[PDB]
Order: sequence, then structure tokens, then C-alpha cells
Amino acid sequence: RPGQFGDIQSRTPESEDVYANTQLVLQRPSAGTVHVPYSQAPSGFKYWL
Amino acid sequence: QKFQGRVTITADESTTTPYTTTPYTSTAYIELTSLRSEDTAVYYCARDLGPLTGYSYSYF
Amino acid sequence: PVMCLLANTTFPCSQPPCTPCCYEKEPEETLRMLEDNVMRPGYYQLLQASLTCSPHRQRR
Repeated sequence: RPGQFGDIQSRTPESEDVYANTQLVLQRPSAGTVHVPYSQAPSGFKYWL
Repeated sequence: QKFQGRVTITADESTTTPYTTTPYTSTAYIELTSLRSEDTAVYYCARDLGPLTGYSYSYF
Repeated sequence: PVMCLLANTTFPCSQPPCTPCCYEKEPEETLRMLEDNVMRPGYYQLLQASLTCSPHRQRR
């Protein structure tokens, strides 16, 4: 689950079988700017540390 | 010192909001007053980096 | 029009008390009006003519 330990998971330190549930949402750009804005829960690992 | 009090140089406020992600523009005007034949010339506006380059004197 | 105070004499507020080059001639005389015209509406007309309008030469 997002923003908690194990928000991203991987069966081994070399597997490509990534599971992730960061609840990433893309948001509408603004003011004639070219960029991509978004919202996601910050890394649940960085929090757990 | 030759042109002060002969001349008025002035400009129009371009935008007061903390924006312009649009292309920037600025507009200037010059008035010459009490004209004599010897004031005849071609006149150029030119861009100057003097203030941006640490308030140095100009190069155009 | 409207009328300035000089010391006893009066003059129209757009017009000078003394010219040409009002302050540049006589600083300690140009004191006389700026003592007491502070309450009057004409002060910024008198000040423009005396000290700023066209750097004491031609036209704005």
C-alpha cells in the first residue's frame, strides 16, 4: 500500500517482476507551461528509514 | 549632457504579474523637441546589457 | 488659473517666479516659495517648472 513499508516490492534483488502501488495521478498542466505535473505517495522506504 | 532637456525617453508597463512564460516584450518612445535642421539624422533603438552585467556601462 | 505666494508678490502656479534655470541661478532664493507653498495645491506645478519638467531647457 502507498506511503508505507513495501509500497514497491521485488521477488529478488535482480528480478524484473516489480510490483508497485504508489497511487500516481497525472494532473493538468497550467499557464501555457510545457511540463508534466503529478501526485504520488512519497517512497514508503524513504519514510521507513 | 547634450540631450538632457532637449529629449524625453520613456516606456510603457509591459506586465506587472510574476509571469510571462509567453515571449517577453518591451516598448520604448523618444521625443525630440525644438527641432533645428542640424538635428537631422537616422535614429536607432538598441538593446543594452549594462544593468544585467553588474550595472556596467553599455555595449549594444 | 490659480496664484502662488512669493513673499508679498503673486504669480500663476504653472508659471515661474524667476527664469531661466530657476534653482541653478539662486538656491537660497528658490528656498522662499518651498518654505510655505507646502499646503498649496500648486506646489507640484511650481516644483516641475523650478526643478524637473524639462531639465531647465526645452519641452516635456
